[PDB]
Amino acid sequence: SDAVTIRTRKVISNPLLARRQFVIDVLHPNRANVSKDELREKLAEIYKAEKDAVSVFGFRTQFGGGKSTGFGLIYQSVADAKRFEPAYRLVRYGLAEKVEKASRQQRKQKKNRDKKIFGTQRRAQKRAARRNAD
Amino acid sequence: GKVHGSLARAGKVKSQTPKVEKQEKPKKPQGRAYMRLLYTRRFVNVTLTNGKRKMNPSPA
Amino acid sequence: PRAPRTYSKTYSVPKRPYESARLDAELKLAGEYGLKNKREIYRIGFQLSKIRRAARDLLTRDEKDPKRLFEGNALIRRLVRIGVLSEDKMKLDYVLALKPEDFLERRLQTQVFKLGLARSIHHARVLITQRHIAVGKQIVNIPSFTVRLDSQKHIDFAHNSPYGGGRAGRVKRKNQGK
Amino acid sequence: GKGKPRGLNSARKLRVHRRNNRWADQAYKARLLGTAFKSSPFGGSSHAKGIVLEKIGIESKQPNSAIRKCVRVQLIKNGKKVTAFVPNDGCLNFVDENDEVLLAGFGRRGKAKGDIPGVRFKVVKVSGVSLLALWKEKKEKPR
Amino acid sequence: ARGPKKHLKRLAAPSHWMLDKLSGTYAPRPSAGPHKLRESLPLVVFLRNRLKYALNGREVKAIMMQQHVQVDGKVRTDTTYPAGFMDVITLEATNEHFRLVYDVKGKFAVHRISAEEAAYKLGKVKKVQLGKKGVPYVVTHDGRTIRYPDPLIRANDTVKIDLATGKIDDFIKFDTGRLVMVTGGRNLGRVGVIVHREKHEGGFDLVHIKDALENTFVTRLSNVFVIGTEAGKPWVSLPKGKGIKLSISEERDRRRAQQ
RNA sequence: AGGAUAGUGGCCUACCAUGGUUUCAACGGGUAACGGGGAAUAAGGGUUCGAUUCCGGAGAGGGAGCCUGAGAAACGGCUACCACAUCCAAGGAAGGCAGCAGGCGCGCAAAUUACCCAAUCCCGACACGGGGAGGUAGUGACAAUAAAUAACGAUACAGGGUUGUAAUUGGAAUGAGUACAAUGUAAAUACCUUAACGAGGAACAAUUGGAGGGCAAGUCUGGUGCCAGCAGCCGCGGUAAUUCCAGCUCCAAAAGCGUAUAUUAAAGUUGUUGCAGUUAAAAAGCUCGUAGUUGAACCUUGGGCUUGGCUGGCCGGUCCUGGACCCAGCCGAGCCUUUCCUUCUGGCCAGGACUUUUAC
Ligand SMILES: [Mg+2]
Ligand SMILES: [Mg+2]
Ligand SMILES: [Mg+2]
Ligand SMILES: [Mg+2]
Ligand SMILES: [Mg+2]
Ligand SMILES: [Mg+2]
Ligand SMILES: [Mg+2]
Ligand SMILES: [Mg+2]
Ligand SMILES: [Mg+2]
Ligand SMILES: [Mg+2]
Ligand SMILES: [Mg+2]
Ligand SMILES: [Mg+2]
Ligand SMILES: [Mg+2]
Ligand SMILES: [Mg+2]
Ligand SMILES: [Mg+2]
Ligand SMILES: [Mg+2]
Ligand SMILES: [Mg+2]
Ligand SMILES: [Mg+2]
Ligand SMILES: [Mg+2]
Ligand SMILES: [Mg+2]
Ligand SMILES: [Mg+2]
Ligand SMILES: [Mg+2]
Ligand SMILES: [Mg+2]
Ligand SMILES: [Mg+2]
Ligand SMILES: [Mg+2]
Ligand SMILES: [Mg+2]
Ligand SMILES: [Mg+2]
Ligand SMILES: [Mg+2]
Ligand SMILES: [Mg+2]
Ligand SMILES: [Mg+2]
Ligand SMILES: [Mg+2]
Ligand SMILES: [Mg+2]
Ligand SMILES: [Mg+2]
Ligand SMILES: [Mg+2]
Ligand SMILES: [Mg+2]
Ligand SMILES: [Mg+2]
Ligand SMILES: [Mg+2]
Ligand SMILES: [Mg+2]
Ligand SMILES: [Mg+2]
Ligand SMILES: [Mg+2]
Ligand SMILES: [Mg+2]
Ligand SMILES: [Mg+2]
Ligand SMILES: [Mg+2]
Ligand SMILES: [Mg+2]
Ligand SMILES: [Mg+2]
Ligand SMILES: [Mg+2]
Ligand SMILES: [Mg+2]
Ligand SMILES: [Mg+2]
Ligand SMILES: [Mg+2]
Repeated sequence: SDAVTIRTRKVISNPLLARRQFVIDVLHPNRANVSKDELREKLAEIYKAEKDAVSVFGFRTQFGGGKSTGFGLIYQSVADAKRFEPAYRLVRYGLAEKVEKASRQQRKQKKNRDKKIFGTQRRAQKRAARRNAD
Repeated sequence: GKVHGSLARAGKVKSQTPKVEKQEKPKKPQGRAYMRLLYTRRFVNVTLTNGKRKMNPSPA
Repeated sequence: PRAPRTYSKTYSVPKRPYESARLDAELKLAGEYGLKNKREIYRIGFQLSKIRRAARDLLTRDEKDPKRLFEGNALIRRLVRIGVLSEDKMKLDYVLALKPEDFLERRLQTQVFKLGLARSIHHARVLITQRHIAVGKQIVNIPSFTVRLDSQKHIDFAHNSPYGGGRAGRVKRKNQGK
Repeated sequence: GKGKPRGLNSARKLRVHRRNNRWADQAYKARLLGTAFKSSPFGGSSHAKGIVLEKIGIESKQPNSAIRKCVRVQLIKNGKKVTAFVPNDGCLNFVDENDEVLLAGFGRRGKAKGDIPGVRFKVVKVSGVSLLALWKEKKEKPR
Repeated sequence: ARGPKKHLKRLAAPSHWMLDKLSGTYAPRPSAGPHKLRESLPLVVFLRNRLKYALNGREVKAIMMQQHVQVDGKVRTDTTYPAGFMDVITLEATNEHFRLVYDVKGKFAVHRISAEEAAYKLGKVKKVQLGKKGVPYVVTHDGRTIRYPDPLIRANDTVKIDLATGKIDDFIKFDTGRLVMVTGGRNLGRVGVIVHREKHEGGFDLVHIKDALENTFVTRLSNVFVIGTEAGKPWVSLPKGKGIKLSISEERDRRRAQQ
């Protein structure tokens, strides 16, 4: 009915990245699926780890529902997790803030605009201003 | 060839054909259902006239 | 760029479009197995036509030839496995004697009606397409799904289907709730 | 001894003799001479656009008697002038002078069909709209 | 072509890496190094495709930049470093030592070895000649240059490298009956003893090899790597299968019983 | 002999010979010619294609010449000319999408001036930056896979041994679509999952070509009347047109179906396999004759002895399976027959000396 069931297979202990990594099978009959946040809480209970050291991603539900397969990571510490994680997953879990930058067009146009200046911007803009006598 | 001729008669027959509308008849089944309809019509209730089989018998 | 992805055709059309001594045979065969169109019949003939081509080549080699023994037995084992070939006909000469009705027998649509789960063969196809039938613990909605011998015994209604212990469907919920 | 050489070392004679004699296949000459490329009005293409020059009408061959209603078209790609049949009952009225028509062959692969003399093309589209669509009132001529 | 190539298309990579077609447009181009491009295994393939320790190319670079990976007793941080035959890979964090030996199927096996065996290596002698100031030296298959070798050592012999000092412990003379693994051709990975060396002045010498099952195959002298002083006495531990090639019918039968 | 080159070399110079290729097709011309891996069709043999996901090559509007560097005769480097072409205050200055997207032109003919380095990899002083390479989405009926457009009952008739339909009557089932949401992702979209919504004319309505023959399916009704038109070919229209224009009905394939062109099989109509040449097309008027092609027979056969392996069985020794003995059959050896089989040292393996040339 609910009965979220978790099975782990292909478990690999990875002290190179200070983590344990495995495949996650979720059996959730009479339930659309299980959210990553809910999967992360349950994993903390099963393996007695901090919730902030657990990462899941790449989930897909099988045909007919009731079962999903994914990938999971458990780090030896939250500090180790923060060191060996992609930025987008930490933003997913709330452990980091999404970096704000302009679009690729703006960065590229700005990069090519600065390319027409040799030396400091202060020299370039004061001297360019000098030319415009107005 | 010696080629010419009046062009005034283009579309003569089609223009003067009296327009007759199609009666708003029931739709035919599509896909698997239509093959089912034909199979019975040709192998279950055969309408043969002593070996004499017509798909489109004119009302004769 | 990226590597190309392989694809191939799964059927072949007749050389002569109009021939009653085949059009009637095809339709009689489509009506028996509740097929949607003639292409599902062309597909069976195509895969049987290249199995025959494969069988002829192995049969021209001498007996005890390494290729004939390995690939001939392997192809036979798969055919016995899907229930098309009987256990007493593993000789590669009865393979040449196979006919298209042997393959349509092993379709999911054919087996569901013949297992008594449906009133007619056309009821079998619509049951499959409407996500009611599961083989093992996996819902299969492909009518042409070829049933293996070990999967034969595990054909039943889906666990969440109205006919197999699941909840009531959309229409019934609309009437009894008023 | 069957006339052609049979010796095991006479492959050059066999290869050259066949090479000389395939020129007798008229289909083969047109492929290598590039006659479609050089002589065909379409230049080897399946279709070609042009401008309608005049509405004229062609007398059918014996024993038939009728007026096949065609147009004179000047092709855009090479400036050649050809005669193109306008199929169906009354489609000549869809084609006007100085209209843009898309052409295709008659299907006999460079020869005239039926009683129409010297005409090897048919009108497919006019003003970018299919003549069949105009005939069956699926679409209207853009004007 | 105006200069050296720096890319490797995915389809043009060596087949023994067993890379999939649709994972991307490019493949890892191995760096210049001790082993030839076609006969190497980049470190990125080993940690992600073989051990499946890393999930992607970003992760293999994070592993190696923390100084974990050692090849032949030195830490290497080059992700496309061309590790090759007889190379030792050490991961002291996982406490694992590997040696790159071909299995009989033609691929680089994941062959774990003990720390005791990981303390040395074998190298096939390509040439013996005199260096500057008249100092003789030996070039092994991995580009090592070892000076002052035993004067009995000649080409096609195999030397035992201390792998910590770079010296020669002892050697095996090339002769009939020596244990051999094949490092090229379609018989790559097979293990046997030399049966007959067929000489061809100005051409390629051919070596006749007897399988442990008395199956005979021929391969070029450039594909012969001496690994033992006699039959059944290899100087390093062999991978699973012991380099004996089975026919497909035997393999099908062998797979059938192991199940 | 020199010079030059990173180096060989007429690569170039000086001097000197008169050589070099070619009917076994040189040289020249054509190519709607970049080569290959490969593609279409295919009984076999073949025929046709390959600009294009990989490798090699060539070019960056056309030439030519260079700087830097390990590497370029580089072109998102430079110099000059030619052709285009931009700004100008008329003094001058600056260009190169056969990169991505986009525009014009050309045409029968081909998509967004979008997002991102998360994946794949590459570059750098680099664990950090960059990457229209690459990945994501958009357009997309190029092709390819699977696969809906309905299923089951009751009446009423007909009917055949127990149920197949022809009509008017029910309640079930489901996704196309919609959508909370979760998943997916760099972020999204979509897929996959999934609450609620979402099917009786279930208007949630399949089309495209045909119905004389080839070729499956009308001598039905109306219209026209050698006109209009159809018709790949043979043929169809002058008053009941089986072929036109329509309506009805039917046939074929179906999310596909038709047309044009090219190409393959059919084509044993290119024929080596495998054509034909008296009269249908086709033996030079007749001899000689070089090249080419093609060329009678003949030189160790038979016999004897020993042995290795595997098929049928008799043995059966049966857990479909395994032994000496025995028979036939099949494959290889090793000697002897006047005996080819190179010849020598350490003593069949390793170290010297010889060998008619091929084709197969
Ligand atoms: Mg600057
Ligand atoms: Mg019929
Ligand atoms: Mg042709
Ligand atoms: Mg040409
Ligand atoms: Mg005629
Ligand atoms: Mg047009
Ligand atoms: Mg090394
Ligand atoms: Mg010289
Ligand atoms: Mg030189
Ligand atoms: Mg010269
Ligand atoms: Mg040219
Ligand atoms: Mg060209
Ligand atoms: Mg190509
Ligand atoms: Mg080509
Ligand atoms: Mg090419
Ligand atoms: Mg071109
Ligand atoms: Mg290329
Ligand atoms: Mg270039
Ligand atoms: Mg250009
Ligand atoms: Mg240039
Ligand atoms: Mg450019
Ligand atoms: Mg460039
Ligand atoms: Mg420059
Ligand atoms: Mg562009
Ligand atoms: Mg197009
Ligand atoms: Mg556009
Ligand atoms: Mg990236
Ligand atoms: Mg791309
Ligand atoms: Mg995608
Ligand atoms: Mg299509
Ligand atoms: Mg529909
Ligand atoms: Mg929707
Ligand atoms: Mg939606
Ligand atoms: Mg949900
Ligand atoms: Mg129709
Ligand atoms: Mg007929
Ligand atoms: Mg009438
Ligand atoms: Mg009338
Ligand atoms: Mg009439
Ligand atoms: Mg009739
Ligand atoms: Mg007809
Ligand atoms: Mg009609
Ligand atoms: Mg059909
Ligand atoms: Mg053929
Ligand atoms: Mg004949
Ligand atoms: Mg003939
Ligand atoms: Mg005559
Ligand atoms: Mg002669
Ligand atoms: Mg002779």
